[PDB]
Amino acid sequence: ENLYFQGHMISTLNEIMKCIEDNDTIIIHRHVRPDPDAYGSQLGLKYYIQQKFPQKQVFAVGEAESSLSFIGELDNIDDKTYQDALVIVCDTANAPRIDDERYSTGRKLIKIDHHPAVDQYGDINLVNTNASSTSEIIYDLISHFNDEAIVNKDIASVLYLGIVGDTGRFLFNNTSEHTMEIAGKLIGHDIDHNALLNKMMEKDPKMLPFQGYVLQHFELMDDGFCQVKITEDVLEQFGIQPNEASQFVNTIADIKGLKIWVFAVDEGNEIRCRLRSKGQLIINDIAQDFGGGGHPNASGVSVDSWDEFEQLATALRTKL
Amino acid sequence: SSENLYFQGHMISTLNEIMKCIEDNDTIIIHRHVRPDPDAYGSQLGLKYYIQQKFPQKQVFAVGEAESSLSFIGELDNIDDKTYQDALVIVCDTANAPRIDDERYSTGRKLIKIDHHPAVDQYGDINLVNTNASSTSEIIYDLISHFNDEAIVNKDIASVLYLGIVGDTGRFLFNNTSEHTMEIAGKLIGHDIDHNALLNKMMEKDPKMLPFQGYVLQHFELMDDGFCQVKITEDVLEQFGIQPNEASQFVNTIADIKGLKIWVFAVDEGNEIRCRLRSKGQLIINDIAQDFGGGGHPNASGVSVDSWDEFEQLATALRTKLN
Ligand SMILES: [Mg+2]
Ligand SMILES: [Mg+2]
Ligand SMILES: [Mg+2]
Ligand SMILES: [Mg+2]
Repeated sequence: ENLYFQGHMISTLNEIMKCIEDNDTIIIHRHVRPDPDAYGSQLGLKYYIQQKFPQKQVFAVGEAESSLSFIGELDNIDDKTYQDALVIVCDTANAPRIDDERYSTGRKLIKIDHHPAVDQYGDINLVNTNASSTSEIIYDLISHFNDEAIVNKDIASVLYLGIVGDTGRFLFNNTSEHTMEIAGKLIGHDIDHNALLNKMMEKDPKMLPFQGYVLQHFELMDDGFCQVKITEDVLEQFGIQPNEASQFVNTIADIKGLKIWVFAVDEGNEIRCRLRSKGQLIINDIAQDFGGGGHPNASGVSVDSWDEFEQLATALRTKL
Repeated sequence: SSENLYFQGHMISTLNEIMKCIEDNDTIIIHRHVRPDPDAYGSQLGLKYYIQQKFPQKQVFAVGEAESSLSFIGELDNIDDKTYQDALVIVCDTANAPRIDDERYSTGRKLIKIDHHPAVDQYGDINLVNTNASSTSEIIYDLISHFNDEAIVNKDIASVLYLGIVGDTGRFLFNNTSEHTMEIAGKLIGHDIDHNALLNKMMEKDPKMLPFQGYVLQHFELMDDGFCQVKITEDVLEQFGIQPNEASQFVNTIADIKGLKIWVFAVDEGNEIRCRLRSKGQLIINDIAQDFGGGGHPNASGVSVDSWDEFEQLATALRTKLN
C-alpha cells in the first residue's frame, strides 16, 4: 500500500471520470461465464453513469446467463455504436476472457478489476486486489466523486449482489471491514436483500442429481486434501454442461478437516480445475506454475490430461 | 430515522441502570438459554469479557451446560452455589424464565434481563429488550458503544459477538439484518479476528452425512404444481449407514428449488413412516397434517403414516392446496 500506489489510484480514478465525461457513448463488458460480481459491477457502473449523466448512452453487453438474468437486462447493440465510444471492462483479468470481442473497436479502453494485474490491456488499468470484488471498486469510484447520494435501489441492489457473490455473502477472507461498511450502506437503500439473496441462491432442479454425484464421489485424504474428478462420461450421464458442473466447486467445502481441494471437469481437449484452500494457505503459486492464476484461496488452472491432474494434485498436497 | 432515534432514547435510562448495578457489584454471573445457539454463547461471553476488560478486579463468570458444537466459541465457568451470595445475575438471549439454563439465576441480589425476543416475560428486576436488534450480541455491542468503550473491545470480545450476530442472522441473510447490524459486524472484523476461520469452525459438518444428502438430491420428485416429495425407504438408511433421526435433518435439503411450494420428507422407520411437511409463503399444510393424525405449524408440520399407500393419500391431500 505504498504512497505512490495511492496517488496513482486517485489519478486513475480522476482519469476514468474524465473519459466518461468526454464520451457520449459508453459500452461496458465483463468476462465470459459471468458470475454475480461480473453482472453487478457492469450494471452498477452503467446505472451510475446513467444517473449522473442522463444524456449519455450507456450500454451493458455480453451473453446473458439465465441464472443471473434477475440482476438486470443486457443491451444488444450494433457494431457502429462503438465508433469513438469509451469501452470499459469490469472484472476480467485476461483479455481473451472478455465476453464480446468488440471491446477493442472503440476510441478508448478502460479496465477495472480486482484480480492480480497480469494483463494490462486497457489504455487505463484500474486494479485493486485489496477490494473484495469489482462491485466494491465501483462503489469506491462513486464515493471518490462524492456521489453516494445518487445511489438508488437499482445501483445498490446490483452492487450488493456482486459483493455477496465474490465473498460468499461475507464468508471468505476477501471480506474486509470496508466491505461490510459498503454492504451496510447498500442495504440502507431498502433493497429487500433477503428477497435478492433467495433469488440468487435458487437452484435449477435438473442440476441437483449431479451435485449428489459430487457429494458421493469426493476423495478426502488424511492429509487435508480432497479431490472431485468429473469425467466426460459423467457429464453425459447427467446431461449437464461443464460450466454447469463448475458451479459445485464449493459443495464439499464444509467437510471437517478440509484444507485444500480441487474440482476438475473434463471439458474435452482441456480439464478446467478450480483450486481452493482454507485459511492463509497458498494455492495461487501452484496455479501460476501450471499456467493459471487468480486469488490465493480461489484460483483456476487448465490441464490437458488426467496424468497432468495428478501432478497438480501432488504439488498441491506438498502445501499440506 | 426519527422513529429509530426515539426507540434509542427509551432505552438510555435502562442502559445506565444496568451499568450502575455492574459497578455496584464485585461478583457478576451471566446465564443464557437451554439448548444454546451462537447468539446465546456470544452475548454471554461478550458481556463477560467486556465487564472483565472494563473492571479488571471484578469476578465475572459465565455459567451453564456446555454444548460440544459451540465450545470453540469459549469455555464456561464452574462455580459453587455460594458464589451467588449478594451477586449480580444477568441473563442474555432468554425470552422465558423456564428456559434459563442454570436455575441458580435467582440466588443473587439483582437480576437483569437482556434480550431481543418479544417482551412477554419481564423476569428481571431490570429488563433491556430490543426487538429491533438482530441479536442479543448486537445489544451487547450497543451497550459498549453507549458507554464509549468501543476501543476496549479486543479480539475475544469481537470474536464471540461476531459469531452471535452471524448465528441469528444466518450470516447477514435474514430480514433482521439491518444496516446497523452490518456496520457493527464491520467494526468487529476490524479487530483482526479471523472471521473465515471462525465461520469454518461454526459451519463444520461430518463427512459421513454428505453421501446421504446426495441420495436426497438424486431421488426427489418435483411436480409441475410445485409439490415435491423425498421418500426414504428403510433399505436406504441401511445402505448409507444412517439412523432415521439423522436422516430427518435433511428435510430442507431441497428447499431452495425453483418453483417449490410444498414438500414432504418421508422416512420409513420400521414401525411407521415419519413425514416432515413444509410449505412456502402463505400456504397452509397443518390442517392436512391434522386430518391424518399429526399436526404442527401452518408452514411446518409432522405426521406418521402406516403405509406408503397412506403416504400417497397424504400427498394427494397436500396438493389440493396447490390446485
Ligand atoms: Mg469477481
Ligand atoms: Mg467474476
Ligand atoms: Mg438470540
Ligand atoms: Mg439464542
